[PDB]
This record gives sequence, structure tokens and C-alpha cells, in this order.
Amino acid sequence: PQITLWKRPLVTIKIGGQLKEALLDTGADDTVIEEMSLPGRWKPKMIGGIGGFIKVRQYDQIIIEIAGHKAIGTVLVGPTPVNIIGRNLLTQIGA
Repeated sequence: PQITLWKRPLVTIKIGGQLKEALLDTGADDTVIEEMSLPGRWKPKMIGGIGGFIKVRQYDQIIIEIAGHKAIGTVLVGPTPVNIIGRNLLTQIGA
């Protein structure tokens, strides 16, 4: 089975005690989470640039739990299929 590597189990994150599945993407500078409802204040955000033009919402005061570690920062929310993590969180963990 060398052709395919079993690789250790995937990775999950805990937001408010909720279990979610997300993939790591070093190519993503920021983090985007599929559309969902969350408690607390929210703000409308728009994206354009090149190849973009959709309205999304974001949260600027939420806490994320990773590998039993607490972290506070901005967490952009969009209609993306699932959740994707960018360098913002990847580097947050440190080395």
C-alpha cells in the first residue's frame, strides 16, 4: 500500500465547543468559514478585486480553539463550501 499513505487521522477544530472539519491551506493568507450563524455582533464585508464580487460577513471578536490552545482574532465568514485555514492561524500556533 506504499502507493497510498495512510497518513495520521485528519485534524479538527473546536469553536465554542462545536466540532468542525477544516482543511489547511498555506496558500490562503486569511481564514474563511462557510456561511453559518454565530452569537455576537457581526459586520457586512464585500470582496472584489479580480475574479470577485460577492457579499460576505465577518466577525472581529471571536476566539478559536486549536489543539487545546486558545486564540483570539478576526475570522472572516463566507459562503465557501467548508472551512479553510490560512497563514493567519497556521503562524499563530508558532513553531
